[PDB]
Amino acid sequence: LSQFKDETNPLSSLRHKRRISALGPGGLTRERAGFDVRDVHRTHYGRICPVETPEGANIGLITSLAAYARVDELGFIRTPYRRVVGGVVTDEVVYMTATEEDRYTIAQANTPLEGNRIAAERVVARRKGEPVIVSPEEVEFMDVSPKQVFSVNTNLIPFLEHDDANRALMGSNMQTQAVPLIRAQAPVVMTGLEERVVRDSLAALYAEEDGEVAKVDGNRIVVRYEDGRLVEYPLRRFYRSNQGTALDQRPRVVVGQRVRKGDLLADGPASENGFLALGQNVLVAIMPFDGYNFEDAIVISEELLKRDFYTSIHIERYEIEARDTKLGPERITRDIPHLSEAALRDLDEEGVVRIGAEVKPGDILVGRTSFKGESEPTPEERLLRSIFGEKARDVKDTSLRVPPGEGGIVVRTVRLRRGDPGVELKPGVREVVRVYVAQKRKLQVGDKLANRHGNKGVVAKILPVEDMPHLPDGTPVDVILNPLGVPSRMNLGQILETHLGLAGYFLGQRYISPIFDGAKEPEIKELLAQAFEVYFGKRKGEGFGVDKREVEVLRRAEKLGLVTPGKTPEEQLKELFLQGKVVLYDGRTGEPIEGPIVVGQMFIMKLYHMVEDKMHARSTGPYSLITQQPLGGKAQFGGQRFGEMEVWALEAYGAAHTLQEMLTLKSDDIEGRNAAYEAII
Amino acid sequence: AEPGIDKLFGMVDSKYRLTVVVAKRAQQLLRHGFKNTVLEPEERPKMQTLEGLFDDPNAETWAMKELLTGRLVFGENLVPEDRLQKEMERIYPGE
Amino acid sequence: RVDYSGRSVIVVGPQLKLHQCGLPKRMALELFKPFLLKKMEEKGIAPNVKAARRMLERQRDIKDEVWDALEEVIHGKVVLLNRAPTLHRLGIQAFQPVLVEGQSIQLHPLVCEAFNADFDGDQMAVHVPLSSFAQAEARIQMLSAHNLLSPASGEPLAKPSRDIILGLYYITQVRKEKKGAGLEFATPEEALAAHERGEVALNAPIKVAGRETSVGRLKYVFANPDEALLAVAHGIVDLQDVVTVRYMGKRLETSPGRILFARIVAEAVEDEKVAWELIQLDVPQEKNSLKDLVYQAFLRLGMEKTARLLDALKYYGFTFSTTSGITIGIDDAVIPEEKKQYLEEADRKLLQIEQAYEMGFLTDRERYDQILQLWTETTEKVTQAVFKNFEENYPFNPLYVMAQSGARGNPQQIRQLCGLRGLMQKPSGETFEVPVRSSFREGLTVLEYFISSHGARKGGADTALRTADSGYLTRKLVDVTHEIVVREADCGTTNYISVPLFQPDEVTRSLRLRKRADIEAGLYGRVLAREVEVLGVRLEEGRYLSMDDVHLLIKAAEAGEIQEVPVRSPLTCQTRYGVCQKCYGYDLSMARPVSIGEAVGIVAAQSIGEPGTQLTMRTFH
Amino acid sequence: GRLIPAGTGSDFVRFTQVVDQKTLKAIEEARKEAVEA
Amino acid sequence: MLDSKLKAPVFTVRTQGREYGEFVLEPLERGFGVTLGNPLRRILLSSIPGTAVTSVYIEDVLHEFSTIPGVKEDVVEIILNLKELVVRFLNPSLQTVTLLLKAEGPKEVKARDFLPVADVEIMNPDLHIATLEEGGRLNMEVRVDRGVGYVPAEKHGIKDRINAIPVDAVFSPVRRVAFQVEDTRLGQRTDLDKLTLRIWTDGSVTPLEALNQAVEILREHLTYFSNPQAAAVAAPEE
Amino acid sequence: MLDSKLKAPVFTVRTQGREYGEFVLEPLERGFGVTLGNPLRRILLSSIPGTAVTSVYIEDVLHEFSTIPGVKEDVVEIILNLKELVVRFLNPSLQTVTLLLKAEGPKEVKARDFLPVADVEIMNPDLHIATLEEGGRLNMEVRVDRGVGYVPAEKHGIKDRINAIPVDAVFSPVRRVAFQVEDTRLGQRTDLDKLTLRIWTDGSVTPLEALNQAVEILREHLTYFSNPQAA
Ligand SMILES: [Mg+2]
Ligand SMILES: [Mg+2]
Ligand SMILES: [Zn+2]
Repeated sequence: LSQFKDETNPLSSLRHKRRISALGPGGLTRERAGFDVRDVHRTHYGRICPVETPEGANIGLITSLAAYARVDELGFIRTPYRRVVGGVVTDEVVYMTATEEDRYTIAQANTPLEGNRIAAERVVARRKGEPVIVSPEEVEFMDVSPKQVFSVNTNLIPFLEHDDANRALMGSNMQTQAVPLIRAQAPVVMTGLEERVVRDSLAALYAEEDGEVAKVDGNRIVVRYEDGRLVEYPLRRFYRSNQGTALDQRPRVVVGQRVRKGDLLADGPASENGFLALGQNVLVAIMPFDGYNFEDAIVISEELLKRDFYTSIHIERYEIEARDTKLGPERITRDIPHLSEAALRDLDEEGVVRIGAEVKPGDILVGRTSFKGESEPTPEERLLRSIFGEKARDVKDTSLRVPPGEGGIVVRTVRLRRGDPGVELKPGVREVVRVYVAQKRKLQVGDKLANRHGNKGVVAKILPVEDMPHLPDGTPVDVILNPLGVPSRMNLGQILETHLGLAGYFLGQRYISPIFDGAKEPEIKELLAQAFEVYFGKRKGEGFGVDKREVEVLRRAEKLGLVTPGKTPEEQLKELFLQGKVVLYDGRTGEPIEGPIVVGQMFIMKLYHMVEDKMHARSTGPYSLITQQPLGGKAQFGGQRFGEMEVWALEAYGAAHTLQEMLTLKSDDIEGRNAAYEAII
Repeated sequence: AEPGIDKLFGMVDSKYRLTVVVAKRAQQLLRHGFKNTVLEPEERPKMQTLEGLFDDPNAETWAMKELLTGRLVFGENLVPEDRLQKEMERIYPGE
Repeated sequence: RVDYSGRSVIVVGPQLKLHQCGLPKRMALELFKPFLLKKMEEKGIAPNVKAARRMLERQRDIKDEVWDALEEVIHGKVVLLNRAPTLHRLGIQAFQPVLVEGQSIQLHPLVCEAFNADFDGDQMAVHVPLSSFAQAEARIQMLSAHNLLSPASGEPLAKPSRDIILGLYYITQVRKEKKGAGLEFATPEEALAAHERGEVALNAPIKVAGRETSVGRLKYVFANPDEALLAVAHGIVDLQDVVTVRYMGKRLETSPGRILFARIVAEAVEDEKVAWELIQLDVPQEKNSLKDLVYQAFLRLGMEKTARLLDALKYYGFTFSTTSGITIGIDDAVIPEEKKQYLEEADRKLLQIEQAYEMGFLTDRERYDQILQLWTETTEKVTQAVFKNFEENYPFNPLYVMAQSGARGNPQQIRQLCGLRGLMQKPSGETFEVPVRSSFREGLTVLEYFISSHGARKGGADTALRTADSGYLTRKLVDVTHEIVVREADCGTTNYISVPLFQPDEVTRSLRLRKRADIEAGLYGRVLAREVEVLGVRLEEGRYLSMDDVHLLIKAAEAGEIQEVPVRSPLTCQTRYGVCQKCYGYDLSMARPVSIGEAVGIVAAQSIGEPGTQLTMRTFH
Repeated sequence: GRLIPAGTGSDFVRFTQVVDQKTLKAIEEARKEAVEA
Repeated sequence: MLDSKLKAPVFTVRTQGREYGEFVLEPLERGFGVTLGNPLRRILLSSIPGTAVTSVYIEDVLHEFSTIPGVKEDVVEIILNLKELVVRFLNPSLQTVTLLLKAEGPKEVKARDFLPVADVEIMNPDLHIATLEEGGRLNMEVRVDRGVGYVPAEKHGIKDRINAIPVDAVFSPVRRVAFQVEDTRLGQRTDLDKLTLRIWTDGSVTPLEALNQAVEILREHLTYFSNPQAAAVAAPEE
Repeated sequence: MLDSKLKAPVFTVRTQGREYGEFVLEPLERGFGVTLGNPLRRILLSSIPGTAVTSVYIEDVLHEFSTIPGVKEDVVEIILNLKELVVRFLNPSLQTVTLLLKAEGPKEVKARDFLPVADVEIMNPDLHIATLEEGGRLNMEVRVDRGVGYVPAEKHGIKDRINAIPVDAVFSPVRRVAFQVEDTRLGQRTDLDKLTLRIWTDGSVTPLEALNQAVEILREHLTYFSNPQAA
């Protein structure tokens, strides 16, 4: 029940603290009570999120506490309902348990109000779980807000009501895995929560009283409060989360700035002005692209890379122990025995790598020498040495090296010694050394991107801007999402997000569109109309008519019955823009794409990359002492697991030798694997 | 696909015999340099690198080319088991 | 655990030919290290192996020539790719690697279906066949391009998939224009006259003095294919317009589209003649028709030449979808005008139900039952309307197009986007008598949304109750069948089974022709046990039943001329712990007789097991 | 640890031999040393 | 390196007869396959000068959708057979020629049977036009014209003889063009383009010739960015 | 009299800044608007050589992830800012320069604060670089190189000073490129093309200059088609 705090980003932690397990000292996985327990109960309404849950074999066992829900002293989850008396609705709110609730006829929140008065003839209500239509006389309580039904994470999904649940689960989960970018943006279309989350997550640093800013540098902020108090705020800087992602507060405030109580001072890792910023807003055209977006895969304009758009900073920690031995002590030292000097360059510092060095895989982080092999040199090596001015030293190179698959650049080394400072070291250890290595991970093929509507994919292609589909005004797009990822998923929320986002892109505005409340088709279409004026309205003023290609497209467009026949070229184009579709030019050919394409701004997150899911390759390495099977080293990968399932596939192929060599030469058979190597060499 | 897979299949009575024949011909086609080859100069497999088409090193291939020319013979119980591992060392040095 | 192996995230490789895959060089360099080290010694880039190995320990010390030495080591050689869980034989396939920059394995799109891989971050493991022998197996029997048909059903498996269909469908479609109705006149130019002053449509279903026509057909009359296509390129006609073309001496009425498709096949199979008689020219290409095109190609031309066609279809399919201009805007989830009514008529029929209950003619359950009965009928009548609407009015609509082409989506899903979600079921199993009236376009109510999440779980849970492991079944099956291999060529047994072509008990004990699939599944690739003379043609004993042979029998049974077929089966085979080649029959994955030595029990276990994972589990209705 | 009894491991297939036309002068080695003097 | 600049790419050609050629140009820097490929393709299909039949007189048929007695084919089919006739002007001055042909009875008719006129020579002399048998006869005034691309019959006006039926005129002698750009390597560079370009001609022009003069039309068009003419920039008006 | 072709088109420019340009070419043969506009826009967006910041050395920093005292910005933020710096090499034989900038005390450092170098103009002297509070001192050398396209820092070993920080280079001075193709006539000839390029740049290079170079590149590419080879 105690676990490694998930702090990939602020929300990860918030969500982690709000979790609810059925496992531990209560009945778990063995018993699995399938389809029971794992199951959203009528009473979960407003107490537990019906969507936020782990996909996979923990489904419905671990679970998330709903936004407004509260746990009382007896340990029961309660939910706020406002008391309604005779069709008028009081602001007097009550926190009912599950059993108290069952005594009542509770109306839904969208129920039309005319002031405090219930305006509607018939009212939707739940009577102990039962959806019913009732007249307003019969109503005893009302929901506070759609917000209450869902977890925090889910509440962050705009247009949620348009997404099937299975995919909104994936949405509210992936947000957890969103890595903090260095140019993070809060979404164009928000729900509400995004500000208040950062507040509670303790991500960003706020001012506790009215005052004026005294000092500000990347390192600390000092504030003179109206009483005279000068309080200093150390700005936690470039620090390492459990997950290796960085957290660092940056100052968002200038010297001599007047500041109200509760005003912002520093942004967290994943906030943009105190609004949760978990990703970028980015232009997306939804259309297939030559197969590069084939099966959830995503294409990417190199332009993103240049704008440092999906760039995150990651810090890895390395440790090395200097241990006492039965053979005698070993030491951290610059003086290792070998055939190199250019292999010591950025070390000098008495064993340890210099703070600021670029370290590649295989390079020396910390130099270390152990007394080795029960201290016998080979009679065969004894000679070899005396031919070269023998030393035949007792101590071995056990130096710490940057493992394959990369390191980066050194930022802090930390040294702890022989108990004496205030340190309890593992028994047998003389001292440890830590080296911390930072890397600006740019976006690249393989990286996985996600929107909040559970559309998730892997960057399969990076095209040069010239190849990118562009609007007529010469603006190219950033990502190309495939439409086939929508019909079967029934996550229509992203399409709406895009439409509003398109209007936003031209009107230079962002939106708050509450869950089960928010923007609605006609309101978006009105904004798209305004936007059209910017996107097109000016073209005539700057001296341009409609493109011959624009005409070509409309001809085809009216046969699809998107546009009205007879209406002018321009007014057809508006009609099309109201459906959130534009005319797109193919940057390869210059010709247009037959029929209009939906483009617009979408919020997308780059997702945390786990070491287990990093790229792996073994040739030949260590082996297990007892079983003599390939085993993973420090800077040497273990082998892949070959299971009976894979053994059947091979059998069904009749690939007899392959199966054999898989389970002998390439594993178990001892001399087999040596003779094999020697042979190949 | 491989150049001639359909017809390679047509040459045998069991899918698996092909593979066997091929492997074994590759084993000997390696064991004796590439001296055994029943492939006339101009029809030898080729590569491209360092810019100069040297012979294709892949013997798994070689065997498949030779089969398709039909200059080879395969059978269940042809020649005795050791009147072969020495008789092949006569025409082409084992070195 | 295993010695020459690696794992990585996969990314699609649209550029790859079917037998290739993209391997990051960094990963290739480790997997082939020992081999690499030797080439290094054979080239003036290392004295000996120790010094070569030392060259490779640190990334900065790695030279250029080294990567050229890799492309040479790799030559010919193939690797294996595996995506877990390996549910059947195709869970492992062999490709020859192509070294790529970056750190992702690049996977050909046609092999995704079998791997059941998709690109939301699946990883594949890579393995390296070391020996001369293991390489031959890998290359001859595991190479992707040699496994185009399924060993379970013998239907193609590497077949056009998604965007690929979409592309190809869009070009082989033809527009249906309505602003010309069904007028007639003194045709010649008086027809086109109308068209000129905007009166008739061009693909309008005119039926002039004599015959039915476009406009259209009499306007655009091309002497050869490339004249037609020079035209479309000149923007004076679309691939979808119906037109007149003289092809192969025949004077045709199709779209330039359909010609272009016909060409694609012809060129890919190096055979203009056979091409034209594999193709279904008078329908839009879709999941199924293409499937059948591949299968035929496979039987008629090689498997080698089939893979060429496969990549050809891939290539165009892909490029044609890009310019096609299919997307999804909110306005594409088209709600049929009919929905108002069906719901208003439902709602009033519901009054009547509630009345007859409040009187006391209805038992609690009788009412409840009757309500569900109703909402069911209605959900149907709506789904019906949605599609009818799309077909009449917006037949090129992206949602419609995707669903029909088989590219993606089913009617249940389309109904949920445009019609209504319909009835959801309670956690307890029973159904809510109030259905979800909203479509995902309209956007559900918070109550509608909660209500409907109950089934959401049951879903997720019952998937992840087999998507962890239902290879539970396949285990059980291997354990009983693993010893069975095609051992003899013929066990020489006389007896057999008799596959029926009729189902009893319809009108209790009445006979009824079995379904075509159900028969194909019983008959294809079986050896005939006794002669069967049917429809004036004698099918001989010992004959392997080809697919056409089966349709013949079906044809003969429809003509009431046969009722069962005597068929040599493994049920009656007399091979000791094994099965003879005659009693097994066709390979299935290759459409020929099984080769002696096939591990046919394992193939049976996987075939039965693999689908098990997608068998909606506990009894729910 | 044994070669499986199926595919390239089945007995029906396992023991196949391959020889070139020129190495088929091994059967002439029997044909040139059978009768002595 | 970065690198320095770039190699001047090799240009290869294989040429099967006078009717087809493949053109490979490698290596090109990232993107340049498409940058070259497309312009040249549209030039090749729209703007290379050629000839073809534009309208036809026939002695004994009024409508274009009629059939004629004693000649086993449609009127339309004969028109179709003409749309495939390829001729070449060996004189630069010639703009329009009306070719003569006349024959009847139990004989087959090739292209060659056209009466030899001016500096005009038929490329495909064995082109099948029509078969005839008994009584039925054929006399016509087949009118050729120098042009570009594809001009339909309804798209060009001012009609000829009192019996003139316009013909869709495939002027362009390039029957088809197709190109694919594929990745290629040079040292550490995996990012470079290699441009393969396949061209079919009717054989009045070499495939390689068509290309030669395709590039030209682009080359010459680039010299139009030459004589800069000033103009006022538009007011912002906001 | 040979009406087969048509008179050489009028090429008319409409150019004011160093930053924006419109370029017109009418009448062209039908289609030719694209045949020309596209390849040019590709060559423009991709292949025009520019200048850009390549490495930054700062007085008392060791690496990119440090933070200067008395300075609001992180070192990462400052580089991001330095990426926005646009500079002209008035001399075309100049491949690279190092700009110096020492600053001190309460002030807001912008790009004009850089020590001036002969034959090198800073196109955006107002661009914000850092804010310095009391006693905060910023002292830096900024390397500017001439180049083409996109060249990321991991792709250069810029080892002039061992404490320099290599920066990603975005050389292209062309910032955005649209083209219009509109209906135009010449007497009885109806569907002719009127091509109109629109080129935005950073100021270090001009729209017209960029356009000329882009043409010259394409011109020099159609060169490679003559001088064949057998297969
Ligand atoms: Mg997946
Ligand atoms: Mg016509
Ligand atoms: Zn049997």
